Parts: sequence; C-alpha cells; structure tokens
Amino acid sequence: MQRLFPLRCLQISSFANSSWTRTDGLAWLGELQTHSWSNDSDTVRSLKPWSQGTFSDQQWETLQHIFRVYRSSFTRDVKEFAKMLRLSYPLELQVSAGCEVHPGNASNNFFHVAFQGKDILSFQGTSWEPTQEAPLWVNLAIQVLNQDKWTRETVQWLLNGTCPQFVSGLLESGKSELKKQVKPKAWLSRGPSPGRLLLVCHVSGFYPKPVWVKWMREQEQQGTQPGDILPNADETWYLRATLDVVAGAAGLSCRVKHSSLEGQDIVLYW
Amino acid sequence: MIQRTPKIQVYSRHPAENGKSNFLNCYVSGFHPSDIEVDLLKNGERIEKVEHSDLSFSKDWSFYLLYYTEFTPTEKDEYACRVNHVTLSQPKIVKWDRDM
Amino acid sequence: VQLVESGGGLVQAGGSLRLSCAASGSSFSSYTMGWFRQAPGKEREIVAGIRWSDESPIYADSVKGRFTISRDNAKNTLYLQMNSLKPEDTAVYYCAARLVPPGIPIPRTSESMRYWGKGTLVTVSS
Ligand SMILES: CCCCCCCCCCCCCCCCCCCCCCCCCC(=O)N[C@@H](CO[C@H]1O[C@H](CO)[C@H](O)[C@H](O)[C@H]1O)[C@H](O)[C@H](O)CCCCCCCCCCCCCC
Ligand SMILES: *[C@@H]1O[C@H](CO)[C@@H](O[C@@H]2O[C@H](CO)[C@@H](O[C@@H]3O[C@H](CO)[C@@H](O)[C@H](O)[C@@H]3O)[C@H](O)[C@H]2NC(C)=O)[C@H](O)[C@H]1NC(C)=O
Ligand SMILES: *[C@@H]1O[C@H](CO)[C@@H](O[C@@H]2O[C@H](CO)[C@@H](O)[C@H](O)[C@H]2NC(C)=O)[C@H](O)[C@H]1NC(C)=O
Ligand SMILES: *[C@@H]1O[C@H](CO)[C@@H](O)[C@H](O)[C@H]1NC(C)=O
Ligand SMILES: *[C@@H]1O[C@H](CO)[C@@H](O)[C@H](O)[C@H]1NC(C)=O
Ligand SMILES: [Cl-]
Ligand SMILES: [Cl-]
Ligand SMILES: [Cl-]
Ligand SMILES: [Cl-]
Ligand SMILES: [Cl-]
Repeated sequence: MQRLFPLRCLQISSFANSSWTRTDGLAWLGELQTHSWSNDSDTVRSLKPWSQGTFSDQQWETLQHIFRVYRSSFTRDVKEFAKMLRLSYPLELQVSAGCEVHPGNASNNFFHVAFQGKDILSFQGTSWEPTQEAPLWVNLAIQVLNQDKWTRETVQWLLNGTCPQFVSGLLESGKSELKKQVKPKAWLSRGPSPGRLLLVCHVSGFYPKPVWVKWMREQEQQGTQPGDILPNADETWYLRATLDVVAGAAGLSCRVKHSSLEGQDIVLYW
Repeated sequence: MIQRTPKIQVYSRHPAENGKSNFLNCYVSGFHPSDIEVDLLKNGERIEKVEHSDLSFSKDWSFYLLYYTEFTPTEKDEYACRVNHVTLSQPKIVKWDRDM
Repeated sequence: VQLVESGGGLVQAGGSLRLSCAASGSSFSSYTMGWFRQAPGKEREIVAGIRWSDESPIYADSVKGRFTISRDNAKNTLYLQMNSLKPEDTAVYYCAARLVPPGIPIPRTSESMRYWGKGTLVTVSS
C-alpha cells in the first residue's frame, strides 16, 4: 500500500494584477489532508495529531522558515517574470511537489509547475526542465531559474532528503488512522431522467477511496457510469453508480466491491 | 479558452429523513480558474453558518471544493447550492434532490 | 542574512581564543551555522558546524578535542572556543549560515553555505 500514500504538497498562486496576489497550500498523504497553508498566516497548519511525522519541533520550524521565504520570493519572482515577458494578468500558477516512498528505503519525487492549468516546467534531478508542449518564453524563464544554484540545491534537498524521510515518519505516526476501514451503506433509487430511466446505486460513508460499483444483468456487466467519488466532511466518500437504460430492463443488479467488506460484495437487485 | 466551468453536485451525508439532523454537501469541481463564489441556500435565502474544505486541485490541475453545513430537512424546505464563476453569466443554482 | 565576526588577533602557541559572530536576521535558531577557515595558499575549509539543540555538532579532525562550537539563540550569536592553538591554526576565520532542511546532514563544504561574513584574522606564533 506504500504507493497509495504519496505526499502531495500543492500550491495555488493567484495574481489578479500587479497589486493583488494570494498563495494557499495543502499537503495530502494519500487521500488524507495532513496540512493547510493560508495566505493570512505566517505558519503551515497541521490538521492531524501525527501531521509532524517524527520531525522535532525545531526541525519543523526550519521548514516553516523555508516555506515562508519560498512564499514571498515566489510571488516576487512571478511578478518579475510577467514584467520581463509582458505576460498580462490575471495569472494563475500551481505547484504539485512531493514524493512517494517504495520498499527497501527507495523513493520517487516530483516538482510540477503549471501556468493557467497547463504544465509548463518541472524539476528534473538537479535543474528545472520545460514540458514537451511548453512555449518558447518558458525556455527563457528556466535559463534564469537554473542560474540560481542555491535554489536548485534547496529543492534537491527537500525532494531527495526531507520528503522521503517525512512520509516514512508520517506512515509510522499515522499507521492506525491510515489502516481504518469504514463499511458503506448501499441502496437503489429511481434516478430522474426520452424513453429512458436512470438507475441509481448509492454507495455511502465508505473509507478508503478505492471502490468498484457496477450495474449487472448476474454475471454480465453493462455500460456502468460511476460518477465522481464525492467527498464528505468526515473524510468518508459518496458514490452514485448510475445506469442509463430503456423502460422495463428490470432484471439488473448492482455489485458493490470495497475493502471494508473483506472479499465479499454487496449485491442489490431492484 | 483555457477557462473551465464548475460542475456542481448537491447531496447529503445520509439518505434524507424529514425532522432529523443531516449534512448538506455541495461539491464544486473541474473549474479553472480558482476564483469562485459558492453559497448554500435554504428557501432561496443564503445559509450563513456554512463551512468548506480548503480549495484544492486534481492531477489534471482542475480545482475542486466542498461546501457543507449541518441541517434538519423539513417537508416544506427547499435547499440549493448557488455558484458564481467567470465562465458563468449568472450565479448557477443547483437544487438538492432528496433522492441523490 | 548579515554576519559579523569578532575576536581575531595574535595568539602565542598553546593559547586560547574565543571567536564570536553576530547575525542580523530573524529565526536565527532555524539557520545552520558554521566556522570556516582559509590559510595562505590552502583552500577554504570547515572547522565546526552546528544546527539543532538535539543534534551533535560537527568538527574537522585537526580541530577535534581542541575547538568547540556553540550558539546562543537568545543573544543571536555563534561562538568558536579555540584551545591549545598551533601555528597550523593560523588562518582567516569566516562565519557562515544556511537554511538546511531536516532530512539533510550539516554540510561540510563551503560551497553549500550562503551567508558569509568578511572574516577575522588569527595568527599563532612559536
Ligand atoms: C517540496 C518537497 C516538500 C518535502 C516535504 C515538505 C514537508 C512539509 C509539508 C507540509 C506543507 C506543504 C504545503 C505546500 C507547500 C508548497 C510546495 C513546496 C514548495 C517548495 C519550496 C522550495 C524552496 C526553494 C526556493 C527558495 O528557497 N526560495 C527562493 C528565494 O531564493 C533567494 O534566496 C535564497 C536564500 O534565501 C537564495 O539566496 C537564492 O539564490 C535567492 O534567489 C527561491 O530560491 C527563488 O525565489 C526562486 C523562486 C522559488 C522557486 C519556484 C520555482 C517555480 C517557478 C516557476 C516559474 C514561474 C514563471 C511564471 C511566469
Ligand atoms: C486588482 O485586482 C483586485 C481583485 O479583483 C481588485 O480589487 C477589487 O477592487 C474593487 C474595486 O475597488 C473592489 O470592489 C468594490 O470596492 C468598493 C470600495 O472601493 C466597495 O465599496 C464595494 O463594495 C466593492 O467591494 C473589490 O473588493 C476588490 N477586491 C479585493 C478582494 O480587494 C483591484 O481593484 C485590481 N486593481 C487593478 C489595478 O485593476
Ligand atoms: C496575501 O499575503 C500577502 C503577504 O502577507 C499580502 O500582501 C501584503 O499586503 C498588505 C496590504 O494589504 C501590505 O501591507 C504588505 O506589505 C503586502 N506584502 C507583504 C509581504 O506583507 C496579500 O495582501 C495577501 N492577499 C490577500 C488576498 O489577502
Ligand atoms: C528503512 O530505513 C529506516 C530508517 O533509516 C530503518 O529503520 C529501516 O529498518 C529501513 N528498512 C529497510 C528495509 O531498509
Ligand atoms: C536527487 O535525486 C535526483 C534523481 O534521482 C538526482 O539526479 C540528484 O543528483 C539528487 N541530488 C542530490 C543532491 O543527491
Ligand atoms: Cl500566524
Ligand atoms: Cl521497507
Ligand atoms: Cl515526473
Ligand atoms: Cl424524471
Ligand atoms: Cl446574499
């Protein structure tokens, strides 16, 4: 299950114009949000008793300082780049960064940067590198970024050293909460919807996220449309696996496969 | 356009039962950019006590948010989720269907 | 961000000297501090490095058991207590700082430290 728990450090930076800007951030260990970073705060809030991992209060405060410095400079850099290139506002930047630990103490890391919802560049090994699609103005932006030796060192330090060590401690600290199973409640219903009905198979209050819900004719799958797995404020999930059918077909079942049921499935007939 | 409209889905934590405490959920997702206004409505009037998750994003960079409030549905009460975004021309209203 | 070293001078062999370093910035306690030295001809090497309270500091084999590094987070100052000095210890002593995240060991090379003072001069005779 180690692969199902990567650390994703997410940054959203909105620049409406030359004056207005805000940068907010989150941390996800697998499907669990472990941290939050508001623009109105000097520090990075921990949302779980185990969110610090195995890091000491002073080890955590060094990271707080790195992040605060990173934030203010990141805004500075973008405002400067948009001025040098004449990239007119409003600008939105996003960062997906972190790592994933593998067995035998090996890891995999990443640093992806998007501009207006499109990938533009990534950190690769020791330096920034542009995406394959990436416009020509990005190659100039990277040239200036790759000149900064200190930054390339810190991001190598965070991605290669801090991150693998962080998540190993998060996995040991949060072991209990990460292993929880919450069984779903399932029911069928008349989903409102020419000459067609919507069959709705409700699956709710399940944990963790992986679920397989499918409409069946027993031993015969259909053109099942399980929609988004929607979130609940208690970290459980909700799913409406729906089937668009012609009037009658009234000999179809719903098969619900989830980890909390321990190998057995919930079958609902109608 | 690099901009994308939000997909609004209104639902409840538990299957609805009039006169018992439940949670009204509004999941707004798939929109770009992140600037968005979301409100939960009781009988067309805005609910003040609503709570929300920290704005986040999916791997494909599209954003998602969850607005929610504890509530007791009543037979004559009409609940909705009102969402405004640059991609929209009017704040879109999606109603809460007890059967979802 | 800004560091100033003080305590340099002339010391006889077997002597003792206490260098000090003043930091200008905020959250001094989260910065890694280091004492580096450069003798005529020879390259700029490390003498002592220090980071978190729980963490043991690092030393160069030549100055192990003779020199001691310490910090006074409150006084925002870094110290180097040089004891049993040799003419070999004649060098320009520099004061260095850097934000080093938790998963990484105190850096031994000068190329890794970002803030440097203008340095102090120490000379030992006999
Ligand atoms: C990332 C791995 C994380 C590992 C584990 C994290 C544990 C904690 C997790 C809980 C919180 C998660 C919340 C989410 C956080 C958001 C994502 C993480 C961000 C990673 C921070 C990287 C810091 C490295 C850069 C930096 O230190 N600061 C600064 C300041 O540097 C200045 O000062 C330095 C010394 O103070 C040096 O002197 C330097 O030469 C000078 O230029 C940085 O070095 C420079 O400003 C460069 C900018 C920052 C890099 C952004 C790169 C992407 C930009 C894309 C291009 C945009 C184009 C737009 C048109
Ligand atoms: C840069 O972008 C920001 C964000 O859109 C702009 O700020 C917004 O400015 C308007 C107009 O000043 C504010 O709306 C109205 O302000 C008046 C007071 O001046 C108030 O009586 C109204 O009720 C209404 O709020 C708006 O609040 C403000 N937004 C934020 C979040 O501060 C800014 O004007 C843009 N600057 C440029 C150079 O275009
Ligand atoms: C996001 O945070 C930044 C940094 O704190 C805010 O920028 C400051 O804006 C105030 C005026 O409102 C100035 O006094 C500061 O000098 C600005 N910068 C800094 C570094 O302090 C920014 O306003 C915040 N954005 C929002 C939307 O609240
Ligand atoms: C992985 O690393 C930790 C800490 O260094 C150690 O305690 C553990 O035994 C290691 N496991 C393997 C399989 O190498
Ligand atoms: C960090 O990891 C990358 C990828 O494995 C590697 O190319 C790079 O040299 C590493 N950096 C350090 C400082 O070890
Ligand atoms: Cl604060
Ligand atoms: Cl292992
Ligand atoms: Cl990659
Ligand atoms: Cl209908
Ligand atoms: Cl209103």
